[PDB]
Amino acid sequence: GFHSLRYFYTAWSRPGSGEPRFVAVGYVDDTQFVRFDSDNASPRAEPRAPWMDLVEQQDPQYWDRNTRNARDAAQTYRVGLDNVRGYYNQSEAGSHTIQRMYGCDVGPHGRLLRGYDQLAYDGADYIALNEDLRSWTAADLAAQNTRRKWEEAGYAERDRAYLEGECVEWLLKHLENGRETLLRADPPKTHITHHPISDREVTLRCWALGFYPEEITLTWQHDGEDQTQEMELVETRPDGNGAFQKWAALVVPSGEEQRYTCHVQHEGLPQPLTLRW
Amino acid sequence: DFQESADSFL
Amino acid sequence: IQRTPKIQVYSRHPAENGKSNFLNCYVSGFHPSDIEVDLLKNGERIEKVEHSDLSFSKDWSFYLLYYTEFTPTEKDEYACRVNHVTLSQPKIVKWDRDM
Repeated sequence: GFHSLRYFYTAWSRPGSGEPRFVAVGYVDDTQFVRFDSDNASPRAEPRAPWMDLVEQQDPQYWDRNTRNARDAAQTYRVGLDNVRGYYNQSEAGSHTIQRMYGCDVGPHGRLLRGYDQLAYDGADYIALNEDLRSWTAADLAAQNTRRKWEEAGYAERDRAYLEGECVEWLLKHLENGRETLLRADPPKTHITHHPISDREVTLRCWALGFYPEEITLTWQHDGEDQTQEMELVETRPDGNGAFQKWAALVVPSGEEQRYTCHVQHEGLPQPLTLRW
Repeated sequence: DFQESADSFL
Repeated sequence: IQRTPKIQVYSRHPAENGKSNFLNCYVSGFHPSDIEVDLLKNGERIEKVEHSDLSFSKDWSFYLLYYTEFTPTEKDEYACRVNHVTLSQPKIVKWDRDM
């Protein structure tokens, strides 16, 4: 069905403690497949998914080309940090960060649904390619400097040729080569656990484990009445093996456990689950 | 692929 | 525009005493990216700790998974210590096999 190829750049200065650093990662959907770290001796792009490490027979030039591209990108944003700090006339003794996220969403027909390219400076919106893939939105006065530079270099056109072309074609290649990983819909392993607080109260904790993709809905319900304001819902977290975990817990009175149900929705499930202690 | 840049673009 | 990190400590698998597991410390929602994370066994830094590659969320805030192999027991305490510019003192979060 639908899917996304997304690249994440982080560049930041380290005044006194060394040269700026540049770290880039790429994801297909919720799976990371590539990294690049400028702090290596001779930095190269590196595979981080099983289908990369073992199916570059398709394109024996992949790593040469991507190492070259990430190296050039690293140099660009190192320069960019100085340009941007000067737009704000910030002191050179403070550390500053540029981030970029760009990529493409494809639909089930294998055509572009939307392309995007967004930048942040020090954690706030700085400049973004508009949805026409033709103009830029600059978030403040300094970012208009970058926009004018980018308008003059005709850079929206290059951005967009990449997003409608290479991005789409590579997303589709990764999905085929990584089909075992990316087109799985592993449903969660679910169970409830039970932790007495006192003689009068107990915590019920509904667990979802090992699932992919990351999207999931966990709710507790009290005999029809939903408990979204009563429960503690933890942020979804990576398991470390390519999948995810989540739980929702609820304090209930002792003796009442049987009246509460946990409801789990995930696209790997044939039907939603209902758990009861 | 990573996108390729053009010298310095910022 | 800085953000303090969220911290979850947990194992990859439900903690079966005497079986090899992974201890995870997941730090998220922080900005800027420099952060110090240490896993602790019985109060002292575990040496061979690895971490995921720096990434970030829609709101630009960063996340990292730090992890190490471990075999939990009935007495071995584990924990995660986190320092960050937004934190005047480090945060320590104990590992709990029911969380």
